[PDB]
Amino acid sequence: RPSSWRQ
Amino acid sequence: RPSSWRQ
Amino acid sequence: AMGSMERASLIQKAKLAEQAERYEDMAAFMKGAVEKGEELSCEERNLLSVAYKNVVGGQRAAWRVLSSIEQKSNEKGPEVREYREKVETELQGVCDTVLGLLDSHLIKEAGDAESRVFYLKMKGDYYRYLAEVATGDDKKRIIDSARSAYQEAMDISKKEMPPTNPIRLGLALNFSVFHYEIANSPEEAISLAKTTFDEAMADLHTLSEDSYKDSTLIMQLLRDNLTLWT
Amino acid sequence: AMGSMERASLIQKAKLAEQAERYEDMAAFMKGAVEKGEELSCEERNLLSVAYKNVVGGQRAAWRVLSSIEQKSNEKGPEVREYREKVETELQGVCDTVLGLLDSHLIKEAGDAESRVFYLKMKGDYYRYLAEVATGDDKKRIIDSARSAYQEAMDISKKEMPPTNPIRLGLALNFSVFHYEIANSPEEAISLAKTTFDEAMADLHTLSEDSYKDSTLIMQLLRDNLTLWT
Ligand SMILES: *Cc1ccc(-n2ccnc2-c2ccccc2)c(C(F)(F)F)c1
Ligand SMILES: *Cc1ccc(-n2ccnc2-c2ccccc2)c(C(F)(F)F)c1
Ligand SMILES: [Ca+2]
Ligand SMILES: [Ca+2]
Ligand SMILES: [Ca+2]
Ligand SMILES: [Ca+2]
Ligand SMILES: [Cl-]
Ligand SMILES: [Cl-]
Repeated sequence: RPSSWRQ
Repeated sequence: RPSSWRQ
Repeated sequence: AMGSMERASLIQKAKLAEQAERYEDMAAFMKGAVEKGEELSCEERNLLSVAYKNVVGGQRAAWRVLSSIEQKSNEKGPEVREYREKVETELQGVCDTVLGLLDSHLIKEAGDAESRVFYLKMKGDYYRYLAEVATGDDKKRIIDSARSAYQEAMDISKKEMPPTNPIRLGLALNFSVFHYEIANSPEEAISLAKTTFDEAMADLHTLSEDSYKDSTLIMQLLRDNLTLWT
Repeated sequence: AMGSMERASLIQKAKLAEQAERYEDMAAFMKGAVEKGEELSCEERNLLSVAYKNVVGGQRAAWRVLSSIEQKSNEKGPEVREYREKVETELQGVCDTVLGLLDSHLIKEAGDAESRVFYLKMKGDYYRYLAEVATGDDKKRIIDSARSAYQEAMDISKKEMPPTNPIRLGLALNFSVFHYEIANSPEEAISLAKTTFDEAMADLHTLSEDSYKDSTLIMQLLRDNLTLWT
């Protein structure tokens, strides 16, 4: 799973 | 804080 | 249920709930604040997004665990499917709640590029989460709803924001994930991530130290995906 | 709300909820299983305890965050106190639910030492969590209810179990924490932890490799507290 926006 | 029982 | 609480108190309690890692409470407070009918400030939009992203993030993680167990069982009784369906219905309910706030009436009142792009990115994200669990006859329409929201946000962001703007970068990051994971378009995902990264790199020279930190943090996520995908 | 679900299905779903880290669901499933009226097996008691310990553990952590913010503010408006009170009332409700399951009717049906000690330890723990937030005129009675439950469990455990038995060790660990944090009796806490550790050490020679691992894990927690306290 790739990264979507996160803090 | 001390440790109570934990897994 | 928050109708009797002052807007300012709801915002204050949302911030306390964040500190306490009580994200369901945080989301309920922010829903109450939205329902006061006033536009949200930049800080308030961030609180709304953090609250619901954490709630739905936990639901998505649980759904993935249960879906994996269910798929291994199909390679017993109805319990795994029943419980996956319970979590799925809850997740869909949260997404519908967020989409309902955006449609009534955050998006239509959002005229500035920063607010409109923010809300359209949210709309794309929550349709994307619905698409992750969709299997019926409206799945193509759910995917197209996500695509349409992301595309409108992209069009505004390219016209109105510099390539380093954090919301423009996060939008492109998430639309790229949509292409890769939802739309079965890995080449589009890779192209978008690459072009976004390169155009941001070329604009970093205009930024202060603090803005540079904000932008490069999100650029690193684009790079992480490019490394995973290529 | 679980009255229409089979006992076995509730247990199965509790295990799935654990894997999915959905501890509120897990606790609701286990409450439903208890309310079927049958005694719980060793594995089922462990599921009940894990579910509620995780639910109340999150509430306690949130309460501590909010209580710290509230105390700094008292060194603004009513919001911090109001929200701390909301979390506190929720926490008290969960503790009351657990204590209600123990009183109706898990403890009275528990005749074997393993089950009775387990439930009395739980009773002490949930009164201890109530004591952590108590400030009114029943606080001394809440503390004494915790003490009485722990003491009865200790008396049974010393008569009926070897000093290395994991439930006996965990009970002593938690009663020691009660002495230190609740009863303002640090010397009693230290004495209990030391005597428990030493008596377990002297009994390790009787154990298999797997039982040795179980017992020494809890002995390490006793040692960690002794290191913190001395
Ligand atoms: C979806 C998204 C993208 C970027 C950001 N973000 C990161 C750092 N700053 C910002 C930001 C600030 C102000 C307005 C919009 C975005 C977010 C975040 F705001 F949630 F952090 C979200
Ligand atoms: C409160 C407590 C103390 C010990 C244990 N524990 C740890 C390892 N095994 C056990 C155990 C097994 C069977 C019956 C009782 C205790 C627990 C735990 F069961 F929750 F793990 C709880
Ligand atoms: Ca008002
Ligand atoms: Ca407006
Ligand atoms: Ca039955
Ligand atoms: Ca019995
Ligand atoms: Cl279910
Ligand atoms: Cl409140």
